[PDB]
Amino acid sequence: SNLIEVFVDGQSVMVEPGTTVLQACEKVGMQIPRFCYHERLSVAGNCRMCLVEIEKAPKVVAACAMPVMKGWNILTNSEKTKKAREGVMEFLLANHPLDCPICDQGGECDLQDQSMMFGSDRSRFLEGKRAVEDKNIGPLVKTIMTRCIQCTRCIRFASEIAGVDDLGTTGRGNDMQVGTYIEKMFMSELSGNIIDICPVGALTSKPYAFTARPWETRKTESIDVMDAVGSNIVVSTRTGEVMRILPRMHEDINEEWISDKTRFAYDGLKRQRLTEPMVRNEKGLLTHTTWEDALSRVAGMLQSCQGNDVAAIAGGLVDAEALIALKDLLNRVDSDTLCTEEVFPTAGAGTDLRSNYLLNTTIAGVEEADVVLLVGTNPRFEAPLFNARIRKSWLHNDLKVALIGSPVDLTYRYDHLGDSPKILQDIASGSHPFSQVLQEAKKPMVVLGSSALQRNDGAAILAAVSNIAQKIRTSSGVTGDWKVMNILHRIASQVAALDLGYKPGVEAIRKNPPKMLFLLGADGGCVTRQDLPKDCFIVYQGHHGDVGAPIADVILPGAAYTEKSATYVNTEGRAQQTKVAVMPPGLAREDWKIIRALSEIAGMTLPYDTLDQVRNRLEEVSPNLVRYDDVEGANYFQQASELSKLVNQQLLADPLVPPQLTIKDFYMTDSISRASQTMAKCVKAVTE
Amino acid sequence: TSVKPIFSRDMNEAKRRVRELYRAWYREVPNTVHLFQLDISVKQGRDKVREMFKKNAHVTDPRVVDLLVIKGKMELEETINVWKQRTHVMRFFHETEAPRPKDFLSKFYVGHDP
Amino acid sequence: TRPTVRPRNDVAHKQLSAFGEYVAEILPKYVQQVQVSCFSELEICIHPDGVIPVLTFLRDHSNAQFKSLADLTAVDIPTRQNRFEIVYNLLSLRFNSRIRVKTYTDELTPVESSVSVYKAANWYEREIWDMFGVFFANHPDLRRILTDYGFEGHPFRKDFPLSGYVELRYDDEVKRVVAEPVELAQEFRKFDLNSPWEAFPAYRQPPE
Amino acid sequence: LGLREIRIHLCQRSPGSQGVRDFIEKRYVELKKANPDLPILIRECSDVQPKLWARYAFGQEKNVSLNNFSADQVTRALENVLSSKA
Amino acid sequence: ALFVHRDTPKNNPETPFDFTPENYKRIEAIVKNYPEGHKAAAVLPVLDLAQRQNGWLPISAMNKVAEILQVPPMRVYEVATFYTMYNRKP
Amino acid sequence: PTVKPPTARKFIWTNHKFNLSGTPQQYVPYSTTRKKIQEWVPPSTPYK
Amino acid sequence: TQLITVDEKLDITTLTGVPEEHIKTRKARIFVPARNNMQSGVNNTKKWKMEFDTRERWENPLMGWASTADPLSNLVLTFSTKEDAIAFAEKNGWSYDVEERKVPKPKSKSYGANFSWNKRTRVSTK
Amino acid sequence: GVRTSPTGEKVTHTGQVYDDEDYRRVRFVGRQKEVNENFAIDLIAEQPVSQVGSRVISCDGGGGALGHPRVYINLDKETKTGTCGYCGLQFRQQH
Ligand code: SF4
Ligand code: SF4
Ligand code: FES
Ligand SMILES: [K+]
Ligand SMILES: [Zn+2]
Repeated sequence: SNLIEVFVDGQSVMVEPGTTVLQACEKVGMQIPRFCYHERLSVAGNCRMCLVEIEKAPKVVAACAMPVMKGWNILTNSEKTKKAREGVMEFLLANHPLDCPICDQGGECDLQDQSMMFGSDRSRFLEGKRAVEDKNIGPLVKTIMTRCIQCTRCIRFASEIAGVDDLGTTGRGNDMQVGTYIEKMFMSELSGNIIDICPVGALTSKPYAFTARPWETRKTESIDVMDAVGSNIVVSTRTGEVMRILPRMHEDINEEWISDKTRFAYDGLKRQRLTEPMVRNEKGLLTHTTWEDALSRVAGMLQSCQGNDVAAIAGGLVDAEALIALKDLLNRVDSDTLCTEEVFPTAGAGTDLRSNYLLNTTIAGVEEADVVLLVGTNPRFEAPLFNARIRKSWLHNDLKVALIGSPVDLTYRYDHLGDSPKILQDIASGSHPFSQVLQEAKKPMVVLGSSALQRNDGAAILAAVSNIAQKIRTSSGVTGDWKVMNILHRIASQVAALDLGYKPGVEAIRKNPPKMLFLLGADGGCVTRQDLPKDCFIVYQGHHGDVGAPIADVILPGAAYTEKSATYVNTEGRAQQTKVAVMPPGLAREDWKIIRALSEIAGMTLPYDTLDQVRNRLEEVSPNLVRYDDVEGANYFQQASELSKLVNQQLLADPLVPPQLTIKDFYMTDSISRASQTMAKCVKAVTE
Repeated sequence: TSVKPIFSRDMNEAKRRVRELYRAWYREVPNTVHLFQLDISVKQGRDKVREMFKKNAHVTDPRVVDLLVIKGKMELEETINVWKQRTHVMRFFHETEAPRPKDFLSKFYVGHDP
Repeated sequence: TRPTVRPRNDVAHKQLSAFGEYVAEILPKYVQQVQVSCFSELEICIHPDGVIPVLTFLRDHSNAQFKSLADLTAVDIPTRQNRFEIVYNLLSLRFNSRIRVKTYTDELTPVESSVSVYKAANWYEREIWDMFGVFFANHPDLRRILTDYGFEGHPFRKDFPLSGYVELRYDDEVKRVVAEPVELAQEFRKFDLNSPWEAFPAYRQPPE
Repeated sequence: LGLREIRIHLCQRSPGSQGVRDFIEKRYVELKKANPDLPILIRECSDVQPKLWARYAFGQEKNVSLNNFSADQVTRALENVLSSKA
Repeated sequence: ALFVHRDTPKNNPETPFDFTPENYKRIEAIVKNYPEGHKAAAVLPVLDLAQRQNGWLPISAMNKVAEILQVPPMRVYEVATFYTMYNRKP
Repeated sequence: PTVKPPTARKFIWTNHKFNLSGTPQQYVPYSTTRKKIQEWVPPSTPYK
Repeated sequence: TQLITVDEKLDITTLTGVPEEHIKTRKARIFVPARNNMQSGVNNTKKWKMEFDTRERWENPLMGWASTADPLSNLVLTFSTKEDAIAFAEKNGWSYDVEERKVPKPKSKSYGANFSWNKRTRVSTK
Repeated sequence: GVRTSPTGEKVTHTGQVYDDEDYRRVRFVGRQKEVNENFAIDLIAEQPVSQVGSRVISCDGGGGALGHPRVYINLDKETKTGTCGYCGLQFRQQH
């Protein structure tokens, strides 16, 4: 190997060439203090906190920027390293405001903590401090710029990960101000993450502001459900109430970021909530009732159904436990009409093979691709951290990105081939100039958006995209372990609903409209009472009254994603489980508990009592749904592509337009975001 | 897997000690009903003794049942020597505690506990 | 480092190191470790089969004469398979010194009672029975000493919750103090206080 | 009353699933062309023993272990499942 | 002495500013001094050229330099506030 | 306070009250916070 | 001999005094806690923790305080390795699930990469 | 600055008042709901804005060490005053 030997405090360690002093100290388990270094941002070297003594060298080096030379003895605890740390901490705390009681960073402040650990205990600054004008960069990030220590993680994040280039430093010297220089509103899809990386309380969360304090919060590790990325989060609660949502580090998903809907839609989780069971009275109005009466009135109608008399629509926020619960409940009635709101085309292979509805490459495998083709999607808003991973590969691997669709902003530059779907017939024939690019690329990656599959020619689009992927993989320089065909989902419930064998889309209910309809959280408005017969018995089961609940006959108040231990499968097939952060409010219950109690009232009691037994059933239907943080590889692209060649569906003349063109359309997609006042302020802030 | 024993080298000596502790409790129940002037019968107290012995009846480790016999002897010494009051004897009879929901449906009705 | 720093006592450190070597070589059958802290406290970490021979030595040997048992202590450390750490603090009035004798047990292995060496231990290890569940073999009257008479559970074990599992109240129906499962009107608020930064680099453990 | 779905669990790499893999590479397509409205859910996983689940009407599920079969034995077990419908 | 901007009626992004065509020929001469792919290197002369045509820099000369060089406007605001010759006031 | 008077404030009570426990003017505790979860109000029109 | 051979599984559940409701209906979570993303320090990610599933917290009718009925709601245990936590949960009869330790993968850093001649990784400002 | 609900109950300075159908009003039957009638939000609005001749002002709340920690307030915005984050006093540059 080419590993060089260096020394940290006399201890030998073998490091790769190019490894910094800080990373060599990290490999022996020592963390150097830092303010401007961030391992997912570019090296700046402008806070000077990481200055460390290399011995036999009469000058400290910035450990975040200096590469190790062979034979260096890094002295992380020597006298002049500690003197450097105390001097730099003294200059950081000279003009810093005495705001620690009224600052939201107190208790979780880097500046506080490593002033306690590495700086002195007292002041010599006998002067008046500076004070900086605050900025209005939007309704999400409160900005108090006197607390700024000018570490420029703002600017590097907005430039390199968010791809915005609208933050910067104006002025010079001690009057150097981080800002936008103008009244500009920093509303990216990843705009709240600067609250994370700001080491001080200069950038705080405006919705979290003043309400809590970090030591008293309980940290429940959980999963995002706002899209099909499956971002690992920390729901921090305090005395039975959700305070905020932080990211967890997962290197293969969301590296340590989350989106703004994920970070700030939790205030919709305490508005418009379903807390008690409701039934229709003699006036046809919803009135509160008990669980006995509501489950009896649902089960009395369920016993009178058989076959296609009962159907069910799954919403976008339903865990795998409630999905297999309602599947077994309708299979006791011998009903196979179980649908989702999001249309996936059943033509050809359908949902039989997993490979034709997954992000088969991975979220991580974007780092290994060299050409990414995006069809019919706006991945900036449909899956914002998938787009952030594409931008990271764009920036570091010189990734070539092409897009077939409307020319949206993706925060990086791509090749816009056009919006008509017939380009998919031109790349699959070789007449188009991008087809040679796909032939000469070693790791191509073709990502079809699941929002483009909502069109009436979704089978034709999926057939064309699969034809392109198999024209590449069976002929060009693909190894065989590399996956080319990919589908990006936008719905947390969708992949788990397809692994359990639902029929995607509501065309099976439009075929024969039943006299009884379950709505597990169905709020897309896909099926309204004009599609049903004269007195259909609609049962809404969910946690918000948004769309499906005003038309329901019996309302079953359910649990939300922070309120249940619950399996969700992301767009790449990785199964993940939330944990209970708080309990559901009022008389609301966990969702499969409701379906199982309904089964016991109906006399068709499902063979599970506990959550582990539901997960045993869930393993029986497909065993990948219980192997958590694991991406099971799905083979058999060739058989799905052979089945797709059977029925030639025609491509429509409509251009591929994603349903989310601007930041306006991002903030409200599901029932939690539509109930969110913070998301309403985001929409009103971007529409003005 | 070579462990130091407490009293019993195997499970048969352990069952001997369990049996002698049960004999001592069985003899003690009428005196306990009398001098603590309880409201239960002697048969009901012997039922509670049998219930508490059958509660631990699945243990296969000699050291664990040696500690169970030691703790039963300690509770017996606290009962014979009148160190417990009436309340400590009556804590085996969870009488003021309302009966918990046992099936799925009533636990669904009352709350969130599995 | 004069005014605010504790003055280091090097003479006591050297003397307790010499006596720790002395005890480690007189009794190599049971002595596992010998350490002296930076504030000059000697610890003899022994095997639990040598509770009586080591403590009888330190009590009776003419160079030790640790005639007083200051304190007897257990510590629950659940990450060790021998989770209980039995601590014997001893005082020699002749040589004006203190020693610490430390051993270990799990939930099921009995420790030999040291009432034959120090009668002071008669209640202390009795309390180690009540608070930790460590059984002491050949104790004269081993039973509970601090808990209530019907108390299930060994409270100073670290898997025992702060509030217990039961709480008392008077009940006027049965005319009796009764025990019920504990419901707090205000939950104890767990504070996560630990800083994410390393405080003491001298105590840095080697990573995996 | 009749077969409603088929579930075939298998492994990507285990040799005990190999014949099942040999079934899907060769004989699944003309199976699916023979049964266009029958959902045959192929589920690969990491360390599972091979398995054929047959859900029938009114929630009835039969369960066949496809472990260490050849592709002919998987074909015969699956056509017994298709011909039973009980 | 302020390093933020506030839109006044005499200094806003709708303040009239554009280069004369001879200033465009000078801008082309400036941009051809730097390598291809590094057109941003012409931010400092061209902006100063906008100070020579106008006498001072409103926030329409900064935005025009940002437009004709294909650089983000914040990166021109940084250069205009960093350097002491650029008059951000008349 | 005749020699050294207390410092006057606009919020200091002009009328000192004694211990009011056991009277109708005694202190009664309550939660000074508002409601946390908002409930869904169903529409007052029928669904037909 | 003075040593007996017990080939059984270590089980102390009859000796801990924990009631049955809090042995067989609890799910222990064994995990290394995630780094608080408000901060760059990693000293809270060095040990394994054991916690339990959060039970019901409700509002006190008098004061609005958080009333609980879960005794194990604050029980957080610290373990040096994963196997010590697994052995402690198996010894106590707790049904557990283990999340593996997520380490940050080694990044490739270069200060000179901020000023490349021809790559996209140039910083537009510094 | 206390107001009253239609139930006859004084709304506190937080904004807390029980609903009409809330049973927890029964704790005030025959007793009283103790509110403080000196609302700090209504009293800090009554203070005059200090016109100072500087660009950065310092506030400690008055009294020296008997106030809050000494903070520095920038007064560059002529649109809006500069408010102390502790005591709520506000400052305006006099030019
Ligand atoms: S940023 Fe940190 S040091 Fe500064 S006021 Fe806030 S808590 Fe204190
Ligand atoms: S606001 Fe925070 S992240 Fe931005 S430069 Fe200042 S200290 Fe750094
Ligand atoms: S961390 Fe290296 S200088 Fe800021
Ligand atoms: K921050
Ligand atoms: Zn003030």
